Amino acid sequence: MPKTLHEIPRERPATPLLDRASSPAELRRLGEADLETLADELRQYLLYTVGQTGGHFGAGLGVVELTIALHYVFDTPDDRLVWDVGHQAYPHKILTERRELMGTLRQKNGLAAFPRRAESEYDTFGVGHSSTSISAALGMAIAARLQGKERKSVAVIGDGALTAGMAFEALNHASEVDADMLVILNDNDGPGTLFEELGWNYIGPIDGHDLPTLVATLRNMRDMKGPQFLHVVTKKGKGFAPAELDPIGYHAITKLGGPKYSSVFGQWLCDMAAQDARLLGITPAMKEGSDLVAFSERYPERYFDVAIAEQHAVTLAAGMACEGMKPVVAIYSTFLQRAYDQLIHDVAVQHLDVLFAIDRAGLVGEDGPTHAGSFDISYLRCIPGMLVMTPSDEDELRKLLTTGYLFDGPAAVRYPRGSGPNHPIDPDLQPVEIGKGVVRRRGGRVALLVFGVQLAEAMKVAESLDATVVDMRFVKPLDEALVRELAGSHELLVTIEENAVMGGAGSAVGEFLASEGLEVPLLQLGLPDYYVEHAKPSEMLAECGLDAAGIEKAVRQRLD
Amino acid sequence: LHEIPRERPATPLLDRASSPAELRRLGEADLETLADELRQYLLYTVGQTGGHFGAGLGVVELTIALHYVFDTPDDRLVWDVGHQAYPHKILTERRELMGTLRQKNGLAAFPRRAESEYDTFGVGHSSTSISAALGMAIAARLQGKERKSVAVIGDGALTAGMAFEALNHASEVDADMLVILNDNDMSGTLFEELGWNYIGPIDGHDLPTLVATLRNMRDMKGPQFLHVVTKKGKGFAPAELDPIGYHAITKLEGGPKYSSVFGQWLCDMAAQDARLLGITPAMKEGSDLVAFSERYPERYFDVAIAEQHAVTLAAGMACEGMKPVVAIYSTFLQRAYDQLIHDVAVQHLDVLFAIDRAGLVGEDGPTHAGSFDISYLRCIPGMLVMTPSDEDELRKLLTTGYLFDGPAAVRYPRGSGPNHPIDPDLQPVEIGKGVVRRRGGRVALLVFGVQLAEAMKVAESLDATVVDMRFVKPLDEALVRELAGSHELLVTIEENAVMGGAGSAVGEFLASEGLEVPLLQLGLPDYYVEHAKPSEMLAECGLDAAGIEKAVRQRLD
Ligand SMILES: [Ca+2]
Ligand SMILES: [Ca+2]
Ligand SMILES: [Ca+2]
Ligand SMILES: [Ca+2]
Ligand SMILES: [Cl-]
Ligand SMILES: [Mg+2]
Ligand SMILES: [Mg+2]
Ligand SMILES: [Mg+2]
Ligand SMILES: [Mg+2]
Ligand code: NA
Ligand code: NA
Repeated sequence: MPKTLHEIPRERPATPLLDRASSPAELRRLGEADLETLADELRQYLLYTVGQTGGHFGAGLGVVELTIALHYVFDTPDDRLVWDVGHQAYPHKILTERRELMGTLRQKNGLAAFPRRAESEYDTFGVGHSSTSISAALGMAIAARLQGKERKSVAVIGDGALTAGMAFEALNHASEVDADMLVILNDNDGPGTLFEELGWNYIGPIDGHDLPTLVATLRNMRDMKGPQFLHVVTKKGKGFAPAELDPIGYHAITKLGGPKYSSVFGQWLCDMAAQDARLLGITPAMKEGSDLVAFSERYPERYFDVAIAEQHAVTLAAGMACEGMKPVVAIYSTFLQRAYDQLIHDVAVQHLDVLFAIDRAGLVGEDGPTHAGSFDISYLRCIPGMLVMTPSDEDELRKLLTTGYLFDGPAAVRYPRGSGPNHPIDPDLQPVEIGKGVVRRRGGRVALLVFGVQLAEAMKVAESLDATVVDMRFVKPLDEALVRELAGSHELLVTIEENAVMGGAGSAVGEFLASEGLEVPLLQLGLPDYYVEHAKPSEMLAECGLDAAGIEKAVRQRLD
Repeated sequence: LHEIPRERPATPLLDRASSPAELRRLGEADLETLADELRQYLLYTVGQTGGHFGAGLGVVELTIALHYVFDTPDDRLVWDVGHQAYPHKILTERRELMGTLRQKNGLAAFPRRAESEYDTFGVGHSSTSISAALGMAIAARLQGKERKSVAVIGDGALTAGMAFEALNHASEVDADMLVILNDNDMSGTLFEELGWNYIGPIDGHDLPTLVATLRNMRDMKGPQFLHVVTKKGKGFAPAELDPIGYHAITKLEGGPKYSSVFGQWLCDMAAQDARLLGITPAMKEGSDLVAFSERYPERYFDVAIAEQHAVTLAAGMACEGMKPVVAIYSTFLQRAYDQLIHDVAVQHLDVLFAIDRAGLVGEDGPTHAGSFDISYLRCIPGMLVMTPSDEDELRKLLTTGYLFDGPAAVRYPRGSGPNHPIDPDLQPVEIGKGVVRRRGGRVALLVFGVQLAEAMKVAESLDATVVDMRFVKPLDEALVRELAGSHELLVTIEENAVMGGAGSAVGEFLASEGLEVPLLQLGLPDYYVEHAKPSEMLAECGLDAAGIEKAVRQRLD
C-alpha cells in the first residue's frame, strides 16, 4: 500500500539509491525491484529541493514513476525524449546529472525552469510553451530514419497540451509519414478510438504509478514500428496529500505590496460585466494566471476557457463581436504570438471590437526567455486598426482597459506580471482620451517619453536632471502633437519601454520625427536584441538598463 | 458543359432568385433548373473577369439548398476560405455586380462583412469558419435570439489545428450549430468521438437529398456535423479533369516567377546537400516545390494546412543535423509566429524560411497581403532577415541564408522580376553588406527589395545614390553611417509596412549614433489596401517610380 505525505522535508533526505542513479546509464545498472524504492526516494528528494528553491511542484510528482521507467527502458540520450512544456521535468533533470545542481534551480546562472538544449545533452528540445513535443519528436524521427541512426523518438504530452491545434497537426502528419515514434499521453484529469482513427496504435490506459506495468509496456512498445500511442493515467501531486487535494494551488510553490496587475484586471472584468451584459471573458486555459477567477464564479454563462487553444480564442472573439457582444481575450504576451494570424486576419482586417488584455508583458523572471513578453508592442503596432496601450500603474491599467473596451475596434492593453507602485485606483469606469499622453513632470532639456511601468524609475531620474516626463499611454495612435511640442522645446528625447527596442514604441516616435523632419536627438531604451537569461525580475531589468540607475547612466552617457 | 459561354446565358429562374428571400419563393421542383442556370451564369461571369472557378462549381447545389432552407441573412452562414462563395454572392444581391469581381472598386475575392449583410465573416485564410460560427452561436444564445449558425468547411481546411480547437470547444459548450464538411476528395467515427452528431456522407449535388437533410438537421439541437461529398469543377469537364489547373482561371480572349527561381534553387541545393529537407503547409504549386517533390520525395514534406506544425517539425529536424527549408507565404507565416520564435529563434536552430508573396499580392486583397513579415521578424533576436531585389539576388540570398548556421528568412513577391541574368553558381554573399548600384550627389535611396528597379529609374532624374541593401538584420551599419555623412536626405524603400519596417531599422541605427540626417521612409501605409491589380496597389502606395520621385522631390522642398 502506497503512503501519502502531508509535509515537505526541510532537510536533505537520505536517498542512497537515488545517488547511485545520477545518470540514465547508472540507473540502467540497477535492478527492476529497486525501482519503486528509487521512486520513493526521488519523490522525497523532489519535495525537499523544490521546498528549498520553489518552482513547479505537482506535475513533476505525477511523473516520478513514468520518468524512471522511460530512462530505464530507453537508451537515453541516444534515444530521444521530448518533454511537453517541461514544468514536469524536474525528475528528468534529477536523473540526468543535475541532482546536486537542483539547489541552483531557477536562480541566476542556475538550472533553468524547463529542459533546455544548451543546458544538457539529455534535453532534446527547449520547451516552455506547450504542445510542441509531438512535432519536435516527429522531426527528430524523420531525420534519424533518413540518417539510418536507429534511434527511438518519444514525446510525453499532458492531456491539456493535447487540446492545442498544433498537437493535432503533428498526430495527423506522423500518421502520414508512418513515423516510428511513441507518444505517451500523460493524462491526469472511451479514450482509444480517436487516436486509432487518426492512424495511431493505441495502448491503454495503464496506471502511470505502477512501475512494473510501466516498464513492461514500454519494453514492448520500444521496438514496435509505426506511430504508437500509450495512454498513461497519473495523479497530479501524487504522494503529497495537499497537492493531491488542491492541484491548482500546488501547480507551483514558493520556497519555504499593491495588488497584482492581473488582480486589477480581474476586478475590472467583474466591475464592467456588472455594468454591461455584453462583456464576455475568454482565456486559453489561464484562468488563475490572468485571474478571471471571481469573474468565472460570478458570470459563469459569460466565461469561456477554450483550453490551450489561443488561435480559437481569438477567432471565437471575432465571431462574438460580429453579433454585438464585447469579448475580452485574456492572454499573455508570449502566448499571443501563437494567435497572431487570428488577431490580424479575423480581428484587425475586419476592425472588430475585441479587447486584448495582454498580461506578462516584459521580462517575466524565473520562467526565462521562453515566456518573455518582449515583442507585443513591435508585432502589434505594425498592424492597421490596432489601438495599442501601455499603462504605467494600477489606476492607468483600469482606465486603459475601459478605454480599449469601449473603443469601437480592436485594442491591446499590455501589463507585466507582479504588482505595481501601489498608487490609488479610481473605482469608476470611465475611459480617457485616445491618443493623448499625460505630462507627469514639467522640466527642461531632456524629455523622458515613457510607455509603461518604468515611469516611476524615470521620475527618480528626472529629479536629478530636472527632466520632463510624459506618461505616453498610447503607442498607437501616438500623441503626435505632444511629441512635436517636446521635440522643439527639448534637446533630447528619451523613449522607455519594456519591449524590444527593435520595432518598439520608441521607433514609433522615431518614425514620427522622421516623417516631419524633426531633427531632435533620440535615445531609445528598452529590451536588447538577445534572449535575457532567467533571473529575478529586478536582476533582469538591471541587466537591460531599465532601473533608475541604468536609465540615468544611459541618459548621462548620451549627454556627455 | 465543354465551353465557357462567351455571351450571357438565359436564366429566367435565376433572375427571379436575386436574393435568398426570392429564392425561397420558388418551388423545390424549380431548384434543379436553377442550379443548371446558376452554373452556366457562374461559368459565364468568371470567364469575363477571372477568378476562382472549380470550388464554386462544386457548391452550386449546396449553396442553393442552404439559402433555400435557412432563413438567411438572419440565420448565419459562414464560408470557410471563401473562394467557393461565388454562387453565394450570385444569390445575395450581387449577381449583376459579378462583372466587377476582383477589379478595383468591385466585388472582393472573398465574402466580406463590409460588402454585404449576407457575409457574416470576412475570410481568405482557411479554417476560421467553425470558430466564427461558434462565437455567433454563443452570442445568439446569450442574447436569446433563435438564429441558426452554419459553417461550410472543406476537407483540406479540417487539417488545420484551429479547426480542431473549435470542434472540441463547440462540443464543450454544447453549441447549437451545424458544420457542413464539403468533402471533394470523396468519402464519421472521429467527429462522433469529438462530441458531434454525424450525418452522411451524402451526395452534395443531389438537391432533393440536400434540401431534405438540411431541413431535418436545421432544427436539431447541439453540435451537428453534415458530411457532403462534392466534385471539384462539377459540371465543367476541363475543370473536373484538371482541378489544380481550374482552381483559378484568367479571363478569356517575361522572366521566371520568383517562386520558380526558389524552386530551381531548392532542387540545385538538394542535389549538392543530402541533408536539405523541403517543407510546405499545403502550397506545393504556389511556392513551387513541384519538381522538388518529384526528384526528392523522401526529403519533401507537405504537412497539410498546418503552418504551426511545419515550423516546429523543421526545428526537430534541425536538432538531428538535417537542413530544413520552410516554404511559406508571408501572410500564412503569421499563423506560425510562435513556433518560429519559441521553437526556432530562441533555440537558434538552423532553419531557412523562404517567404513568398511578400508585399502586396493584388486581387486576393488584404487578407493575403505579405505586409508585415519584416516588422514581425526583425524584432526577434537571432534572425537573419534578407530582401532580394531580383532573380539573381534571390538565388544568392537563399544560399546565404542556407549556409548560415541559424534562423534565416528571405522574402520575395508573387509574380516575376526585371529578368536579369542569373548566376548558375550556388555561392553566398557577405552577410550584412549592401551593394551600391549607383553613385549620386544629394539623395541616397536605401532599397530593401524589388523596388530597386523603380528606384533606379528615379535615381537618374535626381542624380541620386542607390543602395541594394540586401539585409534588414544585420543592417550594413557602416554603409549607412557613410551615406548619412555624404547626403542631405536618406530614403528607405521596402514593400512592407513602414511601421516597424526596414526603414525603421535604419532610423533606429541613426538615432542610436546621433546621426541627424533627414530620413524619408517609403513603404506600405497603415491601412489595408483594397484589392486591385498589383500595379494599381503599388501606385496607390507610392512604390512605383513616379510615386517614389514625387515623394523625394516633395521632401527636398
Ligand atoms: Ca476554466
Ligand atoms: Ca492615473
Ligand atoms: Ca453578421
Ligand atoms: Ca534542372
Ligand atoms: Cl536596430
Ligand atoms: Mg494535464
Ligand atoms: Mg508610476
Ligand atoms: Mg477540398
Ligand atoms: Mg543553414
Ligand atoms: Na472618478
Ligand atoms: Na489556373
